[PDB]
Amino acid sequence: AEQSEDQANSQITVKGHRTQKGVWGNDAIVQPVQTVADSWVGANIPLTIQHYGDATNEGLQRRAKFEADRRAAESKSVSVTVFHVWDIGTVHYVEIPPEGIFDVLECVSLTYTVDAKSTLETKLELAPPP
Amino acid sequence: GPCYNPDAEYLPASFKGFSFDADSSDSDHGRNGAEAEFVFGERTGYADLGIKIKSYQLRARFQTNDHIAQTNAFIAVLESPGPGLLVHPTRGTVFAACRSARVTDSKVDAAGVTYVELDFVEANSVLSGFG
Repeated sequence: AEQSEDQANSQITVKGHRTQKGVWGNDAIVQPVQTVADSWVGANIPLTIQHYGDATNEGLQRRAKFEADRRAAESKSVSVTVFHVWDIGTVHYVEIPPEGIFDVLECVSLTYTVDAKSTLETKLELAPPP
Repeated sequence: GPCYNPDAEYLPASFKGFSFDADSSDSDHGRNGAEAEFVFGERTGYADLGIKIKSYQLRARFQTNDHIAQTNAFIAVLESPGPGLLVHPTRGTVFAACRSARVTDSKVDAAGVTYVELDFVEANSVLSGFG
């Protein structure tokens, strides 16, 4: 398990421009902005990921939350190798007390390996319990 | 046999023209191939991939009031460039190339005799521009 801190971000500000029909000037150059926050990281690690289509309030916040789930899901990566060989999006309860995991996690990856000698093992990469 | 004449049945050893008397004669013939072990199966595979390169192993003795000079001449011949024609005592004439020659020689333990452990390899030319 590795929950680093170089790939997190407190405030994600999404800006852009409005691409609707008729909308021009301020309502298409000035207004569109949004500031979503992840009240788990810590100090002010700001950011600004700009938008590239029809910047609506919902569009802004949604791109924002998408990346705020990417960075989140990269800030606790749990690679486990299990024994014998259905989890591409499955959630499981995982218990690793020594590193303080008592939580429900989503498997992002799944790798079955084999080799007639010493193998048959499955490697899972999991998803953080924010 | 009862009347097996040894020195009329083994060929006198000699490498690259320089003759010597051998005390042993080995060889490492063979044939190399793959071995398939398909998973979860009561079956096996084999695929013959060619001929295994031969190697010969001999042990020379020098027991004469001039074994030092003979040993030094033999050393000078063995380190001459390129492969040469070898007369293996029990396999006849081959083209071999020296690979190692250990020369053991004690003084206050066994003075007078010198033993040499030789290791040759089957050596054929190719041509120059890959065939």
